[PDB]
Amino acid sequence: FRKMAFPSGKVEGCMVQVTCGTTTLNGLWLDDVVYCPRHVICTSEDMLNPNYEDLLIRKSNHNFLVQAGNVQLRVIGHSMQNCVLKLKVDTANPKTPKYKFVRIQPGQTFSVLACYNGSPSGVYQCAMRPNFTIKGSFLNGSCGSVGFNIDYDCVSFCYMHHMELPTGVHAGTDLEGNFYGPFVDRQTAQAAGTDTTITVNVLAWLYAAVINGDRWFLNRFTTTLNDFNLVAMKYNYEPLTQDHVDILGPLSAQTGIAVLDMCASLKELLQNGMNGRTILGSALLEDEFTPFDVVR
Amino acid sequence: FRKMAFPSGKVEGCMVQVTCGTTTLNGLWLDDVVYCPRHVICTSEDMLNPNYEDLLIRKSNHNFLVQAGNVQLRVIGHSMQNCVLKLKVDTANPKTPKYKFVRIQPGQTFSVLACYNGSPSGVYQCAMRPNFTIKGSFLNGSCGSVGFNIDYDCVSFCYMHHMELPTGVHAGTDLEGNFYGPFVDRQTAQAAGTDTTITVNVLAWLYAAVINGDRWFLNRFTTTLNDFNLVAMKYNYEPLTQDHVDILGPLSAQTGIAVLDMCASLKELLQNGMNGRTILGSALLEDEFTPFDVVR
Ligand SMILES: COc1cccc2[nH]c(C(=O)N[C@@H](CC(C)C)C(=O)N[C@@H](C[C@@H]3CCNC3=O)C(=O)COP(=O)(O)O)cc12
Repeated sequence: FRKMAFPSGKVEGCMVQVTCGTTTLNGLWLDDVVYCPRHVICTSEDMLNPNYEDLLIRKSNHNFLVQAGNVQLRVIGHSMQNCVLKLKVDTANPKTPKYKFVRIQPGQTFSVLACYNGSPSGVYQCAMRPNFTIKGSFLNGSCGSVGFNIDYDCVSFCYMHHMELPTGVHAGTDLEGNFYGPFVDRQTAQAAGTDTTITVNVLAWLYAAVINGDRWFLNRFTTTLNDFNLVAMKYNYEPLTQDHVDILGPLSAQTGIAVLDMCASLKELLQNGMNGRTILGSALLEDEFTPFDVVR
Repeated sequence: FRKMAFPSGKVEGCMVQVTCGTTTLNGLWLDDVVYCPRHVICTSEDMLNPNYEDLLIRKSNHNFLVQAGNVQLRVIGHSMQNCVLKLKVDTANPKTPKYKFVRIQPGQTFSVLACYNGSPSGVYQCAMRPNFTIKGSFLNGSCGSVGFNIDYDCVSFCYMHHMELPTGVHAGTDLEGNFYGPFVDRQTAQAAGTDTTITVNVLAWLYAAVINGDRWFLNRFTTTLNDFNLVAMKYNYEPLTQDHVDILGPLSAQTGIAVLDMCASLKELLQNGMNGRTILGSALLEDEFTPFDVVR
């Protein structure tokens, strides 16, 4: 069982480079608009406590340079929406896929196309953590890289990268410029809340282990949603809801293991440990596969 | 630190569907040739003891249905090269990237674009194991899916998927149709030899931990090369050769840690485990990043 990313071709054709002064980062070119982090309009100085409204009002179109490969795109208008800059350009991107902008919830997964200087470098799969950060791999120059899901030819864009927190995790916005998590686009140290484990995803991953012939952690027992949530709190696991249980029904139907029976399995792994044994080749309980991810 | 795949768009534009009789799998359309596994020509029986020369001479060009999306491609010739069938078609692929064919060695990494009926489904990064298998995720119609690296916009095709082994691992060929390892495109009692850890990759990843600000696993010991190998082989680690030591030279000079000093650390890590810690994001010693992967 491998973590898989979506094929990135539809998004690769949308990545451009945006430069404002000496600040450069990635942008998303869809039809005749380029989307990118508003903090591109900042110098290192403004970055400590910028006034974005003021910094933008004194910019004109000629302050933005947009490069799609070896072609300059002429900016003919500019606008801000929340923390995202919108540069209207000369030309419609002829490679624009069918797409929509969506906001995801913690525990959901998506693919990230990591880009540098407007050039796609790699793709990886990740999950939005309960504390709204991303455990990603982003270096300097990665801002404006996007996250996405694909459903039958339609790209659902859900994330644009803005910043790295001191603990090495990552923070960003949706494509309408709304931050995930209690973070602001400023050059300051900001700490994420204590992260927790995505319980419904661990259960999904145990179903995939059963589906793949690993059965040793199964037992005869059941637990209650109430008493599982008690052990959940103790080990910093997200509380399990009746909504989660209904989501795992298709895997409970497919394998004959009721969710609270699987919770009994998970309760014992949390206390007793793995006995040194292994599940899907993992020493830790994996929590970045959703139920949907497993059934596919 | 994430295991990143290469952006897959340049390969997505080459994936097609090949049907001969009742068997369908994936093909790779480059210029005016479609490459696919030769067992596309096998019927239900066939697979136990196929005589590919005799099965192929009975075929006409029109027995091969090739579909690139909704477009049917006209086959105008065919031949067999080792274990891959090469279908000459009417039309050069307009989306053909710069490419080459390479044969890789155990320990090398690459990306796989998993495909079903010629449509890309997911992309993941992996390594050729020392026993010449792949720990992949391949469902029923994934034969003909390919593995690749991308360097300076040139796609190096190194792997084509042919078989699944009873352990759940995968076997295939280079793009000249020669199998990796001792396997055959025949449904016999073949299993992979015992698998081992790629030692030079573990050491690269430890050097990557030092560069990302981790030093907790270092110690004050060194080791001779032979003593290191005598110990590591007791944990099913591949022997470390003088070539592997030379290869880690640049990472040694950068971090200031001599290669045999890192070997002493690895000996201690194998003896002790992690003691509830993680090195990058793993409670496991990771062996699917190369010295080349780490430098970037
Ligand atoms: C006091 O300050 C701090 C203290 C402690 C931790 C801190 N972290 C950040 C931060 O993350 N700052 C944003 C910019 C602000 C305006 C939101 C940033 O730097 N984002 C990067 C990607 C980053 C770079 C490395 N890995 C990434 O993910 C871009 O891509 C654009 O910047 P570049 O033009 O590439 O340098 C500031 C800070």
